[PDB]
Amino acid sequence: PVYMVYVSQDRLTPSAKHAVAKAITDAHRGLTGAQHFLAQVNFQEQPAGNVFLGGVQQGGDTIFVHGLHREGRSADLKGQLAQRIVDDVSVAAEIDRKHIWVYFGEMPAQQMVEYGRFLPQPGHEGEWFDNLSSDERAFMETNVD
Amino acid sequence: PVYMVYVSQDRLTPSAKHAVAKAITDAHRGLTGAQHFLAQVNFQEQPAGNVFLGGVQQGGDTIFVHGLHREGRSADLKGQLAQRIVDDVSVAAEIDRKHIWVYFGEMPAQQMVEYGRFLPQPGHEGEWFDNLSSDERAFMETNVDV
Amino acid sequence: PVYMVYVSQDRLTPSAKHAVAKAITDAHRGLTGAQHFLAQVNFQEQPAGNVFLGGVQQGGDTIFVHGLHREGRSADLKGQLAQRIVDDVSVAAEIDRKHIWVYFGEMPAQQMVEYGRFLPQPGHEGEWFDNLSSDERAFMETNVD
Repeated sequence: PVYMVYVSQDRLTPSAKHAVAKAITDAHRGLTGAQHFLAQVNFQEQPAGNVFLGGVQQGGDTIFVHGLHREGRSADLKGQLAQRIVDDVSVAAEIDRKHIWVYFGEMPAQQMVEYGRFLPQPGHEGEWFDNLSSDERAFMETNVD
Repeated sequence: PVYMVYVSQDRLTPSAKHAVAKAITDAHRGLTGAQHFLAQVNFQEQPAGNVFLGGVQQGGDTIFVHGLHREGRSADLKGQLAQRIVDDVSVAAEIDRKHIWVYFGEMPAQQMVEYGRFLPQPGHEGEWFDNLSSDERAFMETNVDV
Repeated sequence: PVYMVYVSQDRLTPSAKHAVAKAITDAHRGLTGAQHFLAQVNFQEQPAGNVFLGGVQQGGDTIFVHGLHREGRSADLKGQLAQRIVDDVSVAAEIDRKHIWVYFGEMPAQQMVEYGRFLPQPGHEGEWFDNLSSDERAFMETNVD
């Protein structure tokens, strides 16, 4: 998965940012089973007053999570994972839940490419990880906090 | 809905952004009936020159509207709302129509969240609002323009 | 197509950005037959450290390509196109494959407007072009390289 996480400029300190990433990443790991280093969190900072709700300019507290996942998982699982993101971001970022929107879009795994390679289908990530070369495993191996 | 709006830096003043954010929101409200406040308009500004069309760098007039919706609305409707976004953003950003691109994406309501809560289908806008805690109902209230 | 390209700030020199947009656009015109001027490359630049893999802050080397297409193409063509984008962006921007992510999301053309007009079905680019006003025809023909 890639998680586009839109936030106001400077709303998240580096460590705040770190904690929101580890919050999402862990939630995805805990729920899907996918290994950490497949979970990308991409922060998109914009200056305050760029978001608008019902046509009302907003300060700097809004958080929009756009998760892009592989097709394959159930409605129930995705709502658990969306709910856990609303809750664990709320805490990691010290922002009210009322401030957090979370959308999940899905695409066939076979039109999705990470570390230069097409993803496997959900739940069969491990045999996938194993048929990668030495250098590719090493690189992804590093990306586990 | 969340309308992501990709614009070149300084192409829209604060007041330009309002008129755009109000044009999109009014189009969505009027055409869907979904209550005003549910629509977020989110500007992503980049330096001018970060947009290429067929490999040619552009100035700062290009606007891309990515619209992220619940599934359930007909194609004829989605066509209307995209055409009216194109016209109403054009007026409001003082920008020619050829410069405006508009994609709509659809996800199930069950995997979309707003104001920390899980959205309903387009056919449940008013009853959903009524199973909300009064503090949420009053917070969303403040998010309706004028 | 719109291709959203999420790069760390200043990693692509202007010259690189140009090469990276030319290559994606050449890839998409080669494999799908759509005319050049139909392909947008939208570069999104964030400060390095905004990208997290497995919850680990990254340097400025990650490239996430998010392509937005018509529905219409086969899983086979789309993996060709994705794979050609990885290899070509690699060369163009001088970045190992391991750093490149590519997601293809698709939508019905009837909710898809470029240059102020709804796009046709993939492969009907010819007659749709042969129905645009002379000014529109002239305008788009400007954006080909």
